[PDB]
Amino acid sequence: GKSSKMLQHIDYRMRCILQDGRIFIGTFKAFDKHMNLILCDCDEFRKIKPKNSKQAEREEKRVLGLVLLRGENLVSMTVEGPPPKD
Amino acid sequence: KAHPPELKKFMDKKLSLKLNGGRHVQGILRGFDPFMNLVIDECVEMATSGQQNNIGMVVIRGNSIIMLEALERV
Amino acid sequence: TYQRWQFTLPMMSTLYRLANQLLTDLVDDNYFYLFDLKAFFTSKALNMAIPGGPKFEPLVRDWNEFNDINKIIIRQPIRTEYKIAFPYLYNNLPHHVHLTWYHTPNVVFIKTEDPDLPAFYFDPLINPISHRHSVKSQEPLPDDDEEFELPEFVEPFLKDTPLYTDNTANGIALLWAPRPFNLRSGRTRRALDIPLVKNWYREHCPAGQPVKVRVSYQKLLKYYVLNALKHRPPKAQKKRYLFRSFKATKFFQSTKLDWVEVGLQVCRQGY
Amino acid sequence: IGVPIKVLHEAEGHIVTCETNTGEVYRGKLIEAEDNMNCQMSNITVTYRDGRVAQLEQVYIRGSKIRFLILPDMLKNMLKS
Amino acid sequence: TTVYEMDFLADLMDNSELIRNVTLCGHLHHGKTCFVDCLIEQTHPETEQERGVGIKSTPVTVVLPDTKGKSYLFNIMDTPGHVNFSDEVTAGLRISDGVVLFIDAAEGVMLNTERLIKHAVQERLAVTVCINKIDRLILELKLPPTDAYYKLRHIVDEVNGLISMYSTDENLILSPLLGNVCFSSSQYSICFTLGSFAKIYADTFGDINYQEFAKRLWGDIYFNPKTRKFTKKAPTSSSQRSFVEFILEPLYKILAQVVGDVDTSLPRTLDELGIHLTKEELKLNIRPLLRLVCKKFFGEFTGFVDMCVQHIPSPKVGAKPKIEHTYTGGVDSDLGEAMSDCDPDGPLMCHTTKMYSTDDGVQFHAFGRVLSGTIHAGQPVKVLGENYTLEDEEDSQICTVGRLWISVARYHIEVNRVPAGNWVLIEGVDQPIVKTATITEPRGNEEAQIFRPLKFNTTSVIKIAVEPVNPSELPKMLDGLRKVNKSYPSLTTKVEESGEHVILGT
Amino acid sequence: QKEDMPPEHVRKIIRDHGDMTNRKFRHDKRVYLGALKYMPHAVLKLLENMPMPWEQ
Amino acid sequence: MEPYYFVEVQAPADCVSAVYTVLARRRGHVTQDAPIPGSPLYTIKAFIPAIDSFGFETDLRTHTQGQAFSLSVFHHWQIVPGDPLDKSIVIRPLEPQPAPHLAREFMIKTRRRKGL
RNA sequence: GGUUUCUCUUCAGAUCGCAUAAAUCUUUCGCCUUUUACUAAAGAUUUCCGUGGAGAGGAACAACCCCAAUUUUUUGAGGCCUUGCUUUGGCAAGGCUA
Ligand SMILES: Nc1nc2c(ncn2[C@@H]2O[C@H](COP(=O)(O)OP(=O)(O)OP(=O)(O)O)[C@@H](O)[C@H]2O)c(=O)[nH]1
Ligand SMILES: [Mg+2]
Ligand SMILES: [Mg+2]
Repeated sequence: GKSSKMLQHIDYRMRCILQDGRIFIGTFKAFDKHMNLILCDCDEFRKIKPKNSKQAEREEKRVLGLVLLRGENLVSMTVEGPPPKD
Repeated sequence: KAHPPELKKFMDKKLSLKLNGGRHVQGILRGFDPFMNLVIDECVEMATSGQQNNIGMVVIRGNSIIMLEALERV
Repeated sequence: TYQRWQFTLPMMSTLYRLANQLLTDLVDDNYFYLFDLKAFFTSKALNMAIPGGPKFEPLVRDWNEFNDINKIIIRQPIRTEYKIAFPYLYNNLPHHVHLTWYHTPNVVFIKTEDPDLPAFYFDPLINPISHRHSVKSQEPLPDDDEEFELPEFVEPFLKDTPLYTDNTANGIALLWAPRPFNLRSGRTRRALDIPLVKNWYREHCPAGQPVKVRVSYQKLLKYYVLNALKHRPPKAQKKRYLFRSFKATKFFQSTKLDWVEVGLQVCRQGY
Repeated sequence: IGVPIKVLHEAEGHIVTCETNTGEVYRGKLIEAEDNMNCQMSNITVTYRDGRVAQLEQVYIRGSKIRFLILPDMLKNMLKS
Repeated sequence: TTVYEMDFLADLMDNSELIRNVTLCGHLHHGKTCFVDCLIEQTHPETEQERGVGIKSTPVTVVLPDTKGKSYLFNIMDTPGHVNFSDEVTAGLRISDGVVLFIDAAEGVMLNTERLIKHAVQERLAVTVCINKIDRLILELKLPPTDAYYKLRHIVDEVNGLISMYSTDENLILSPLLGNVCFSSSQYSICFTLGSFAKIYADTFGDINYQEFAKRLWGDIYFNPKTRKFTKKAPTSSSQRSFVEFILEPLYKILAQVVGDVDTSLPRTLDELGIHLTKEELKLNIRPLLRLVCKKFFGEFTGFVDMCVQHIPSPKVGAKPKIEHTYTGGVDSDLGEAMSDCDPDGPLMCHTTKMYSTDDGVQFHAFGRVLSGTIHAGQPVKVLGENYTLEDEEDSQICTVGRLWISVARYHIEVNRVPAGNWVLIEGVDQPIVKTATITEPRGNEEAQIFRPLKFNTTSVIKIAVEPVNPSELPKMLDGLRKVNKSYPSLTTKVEESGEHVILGT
Repeated sequence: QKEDMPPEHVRKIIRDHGDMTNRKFRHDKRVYLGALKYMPHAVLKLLENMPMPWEQ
Repeated sequence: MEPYYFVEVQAPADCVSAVYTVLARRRGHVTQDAPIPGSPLYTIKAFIPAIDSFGFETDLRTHTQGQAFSLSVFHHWQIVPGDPLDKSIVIRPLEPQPAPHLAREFMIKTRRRKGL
């Protein structure tokens, strides 16, 4: 009925954990009926997700940029970023 | 709907293909299915240790078809 | 307040058929080839006359070495049609010359004789194709027995809709219809603004008329041309409103009368 | 019809990198990727998750076994959605 | 009296197999400019005019997605169709790779279409055909769909016979079946090939494969529904060919319903065809209506993009068959190879065969395709004219590059750089050159040659003498004659000893 | 708003005034005269509303 | 040798006669006249001296009410009828000459124009 | 929350209003005794007959059932160990299962 489940925070930054576990934080490019997701200006986290980590906060971080993933490897989503003004 | 596997380009040729579970073989791709399950003749399997088992023609598990690559040039 | 009409095509087709005798029976522009505006503008600017066209006063009013007649090759005499068709090649001192040219593709529309034959229907006047050529070709035609079949829902995209109805030949005939009759909506005009005979005098080669009416034809073309030329834009604006200022006063009343009664009133008051 | 599948279809002619279900990363100029993401491409350079290398003049990539697809930044500039 | 997009354009530019350069040719009025324009709109919603005839050709570059969504770069030389101006056709041809004939349905083949076909065969280009204005069979001729098919097939087989006249090996004959042919009507937004029609069919209906479908339509194939299988004749039923029953009949009925029944039955026919139209758009006159209905139904132009993708060589393949005929060395040791590469590299070779003048002043713009290399503004370049032979460097002036432009029809896109494979408008190499010229790097040597100056289809035999009224004014007249020589490819000028400045035209 | 009168109001007014020679009116005289300046407008409005031969 | 022009006139069934008359006045030699199958129009092909083709199209369109419309292109040279070297031809200065002597006239005029 | 109609207020013709009038002025031309009334070309400006733009008030009338063996809600990828590398954690391999 509402149908905005993705396009509401679409264009926003969000961290999505994959069914493998990588926490990809990027600007949402589109949602999908299958969970076909795209993220622009993309980072991925493997070692830790920083929430005020004094020793380290940005590590085990891979640059993806344009990161296009399907729905099979979709695990969970959370809001992490405000949309870039570009 | 009912898309066809685009393997006529790899068709009539030989390829080295990994199927799931560490499985690796090489054989002449002679066909496929709409589920991508391909019967490719001259299957010679090279186990992870190096064992060489030429079994003849067999089908390739489509659900478990990990990745095939052509053994020659286009 | 009677602006903005909207009609259906049965209406418009009947209207067309009733107005059929006041109208022009041509479908394209190739008739007015050297008889259109830019042709008459160029003719005027060069002070030369077209056989059936108007004449005007000349727009404005020494030795030469080209003109030596011993050097000329005269095969066919250069006429005013040529000098007007190609005003930059057959003309010295062309000032304010508009460039006529048109080859507008010949529109070939055949009217339906009787309402019986189908809308789409081959005709005698159309030339019979009877196409013949060399060994036609062959192709990557997919012979069956490989396999193929239409997933049996699909049909020709429209099937119960027939090829035509009792509105088709008319709907098409209104596609080439002079100005008012090829619309379906528009604004309402004043009765003074509708020149019902304009397209009679805009026509070309009348061939067998008393000199009286030939001269009248070309005087009317001259008027029409000058009108087209002298169009100064509305250029300015104010809208003072007279009968409203009158009716908003205690001294004028209002009513409804018969046109003849108002006419007799007006003659008595002028007297 | 998928917007990501559409971006992938566009990805032909540009560089494409594929992380597989096993975790290998392959890079090459993408030729033709179907709706089912079966990426039949050429000149793939694939590094395995342990550090081993491999390369092929051609390659095929099954769809349901794709882990990720990263393209060159040519795309970052369809925004109407 | 395109900030976000030019970047992406440049991406396809550098790509060098996402692009195709084509020449639109055909007879007088047969639709080229209206096609090009309606298409310019389909991308950007953002003397020739007064005569109503196209005299000089126009370059247009656009990005169009094809039937798969892949965006492409398109370079279009839209050329006059008047027999007298084929010189601009030959310019666009030498700088282009393949050629779209436009042929009018209700006309077919005529003089310039025939001659241009002969010309593109003897210039070794690819030949793809758009049969245009097919509505003039429906709305104007009113031919029963069968006989419309007859005349269509006749046009196609005759253009075939003509290519047989001039190309010895029939690698390619023409049939819609291959992606060789669009059917169109540029005015109403109708442009489709069997591929595109079958694609809409399936994409709305069930899950049929469109390619097998596409391959069944043209050519005397029937369809008995009980079989659900397409078979050369075995209805003695007297049934229509599949082409009729599956493309001509529904399109015929679309028109018939629109021009006929706009008030009565058209809303339900739009129901069926899945096209929703607002009330205001139901309140249109019939020709705007027609184009709206057909454009909502038919999508943009996909038949064109498919034809051009499938049968155009694409400069990367491109250059090698080209530089043989073009170049005077052709392919030997240095430059034939360097070019046939097509790589952005080294030699920086270019061939400019057009001078598009700047309406204001004396300066012009040279225009041509860069074959090898990559050119940036402010570079110094060395031009060679047709007189320049290997050991004739006098003809080799040198200058810089003022600015670079890409052309929307009458829009300038100034730019920083251009790679090989692309057309370009150069500002500042104008003055040293006459009709045809070719360009290499400035003062850096490899060595240069020239592609053969243009051969023309026509011989200019009409002779016109010119002389100013006040003999005082001879130098200004001579500057005028230079300028017109720069603008016109085949114009010949001479000075007859007896005092005449003489112009030779067609 | 301004509401319209019955036709006999004006018909009677004009019939009464007849031709302004009776002394009863004799101030209308000068207003009657002043309305001359607008008489070419009344004629134009009359003639452009002519009744069109398919009507009675 | 003079050039010849290849003229192709698409025109209705009516004005074929007028095309004939105009070509006869301009030294025509009509080659062929055939219908355009699929439309009620005829195609006429003819040859015509380039000297005579001046205004030919305009006169055609004029006489046929814009029904006719013809294009023309250089096709092949042909031997002008006359003897180019004959002092026994005397060319009146302004009027067009009959067939036997167009060659004398053209060569004289071209030499008096440039070659002297 | 809609159209239509009336009244009131304000803003604009760049090809228009798919129609086309008159006056004034400037320069030529023609009529001819003089001035008005006129001629026919170019040019400029005005007036008139209609139209478009924006808003306010009022008015009237409508109306509050079945499915998942390649891409996500059936997926049988299950376990253990030996070796190694690691500061331990942890991580790489093979083997055995039932
Ligand atoms: N019947 C019909 N007429 C069309 C169609 N498209 C264009 N036309 C008309 O055909 C005429 C041709 O005009 P252009 O589009 O400029 O044709 P063109 O070939 O580019 O003109 P040139 O370049 O000078 O040869 C136009 O006036 C259009 O009105 C069409 O689809 N159907
Ligand atoms: Mg054109
Ligand atoms: Mg006096």
